[PDB]
Amino acid sequence: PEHYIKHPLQNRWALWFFKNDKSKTWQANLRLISKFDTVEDFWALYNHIQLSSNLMPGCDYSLFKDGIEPMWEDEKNKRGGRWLITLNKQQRRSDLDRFWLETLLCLIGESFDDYSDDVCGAVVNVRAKGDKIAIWTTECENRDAVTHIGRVYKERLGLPPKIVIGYQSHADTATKTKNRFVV
Repeated sequence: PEHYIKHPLQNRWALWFFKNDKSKTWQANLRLISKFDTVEDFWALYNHIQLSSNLMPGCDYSLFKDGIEPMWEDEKNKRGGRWLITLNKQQRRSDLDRFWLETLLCLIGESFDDYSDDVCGAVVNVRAKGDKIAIWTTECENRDAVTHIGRVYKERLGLPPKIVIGYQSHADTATKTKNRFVV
């Protein structure tokens, strides 16, 4: 079977695209692109789509587990939060696409050991002020899951100890205690 079978992933994933258009509400600008659940179909989709550094400002990619929409209001996002990476304009050139790819692999490869089930998905926001990459988890009060996801994520990106990243609750973000956790 190793010669002809695709390699199934532990989860089915959905990639979303956001295009800012002020003619529409925020939710109406969010659209599902396609779904995949094997290694081969992931790479066929990835090689087909623009790199994040090539999207126009105001666009997002979101990769989330099937059945979870990339918004605060989803049942699996209400009580959760995000591990947030902030990139200056220089870092769009040097780190955005490679950090985003590593994030994608952390997701579909379930790199967070027993706490991968706490992972909902990830978002990259391309903006003129500064891009952002985030991993969304399902429970902001789950201290032991969040911290472990934070340490693995940080070392998988190669961020040095001189850098610190923060975890923010969506309830805090949606009301417009900033960082609950830092690693």
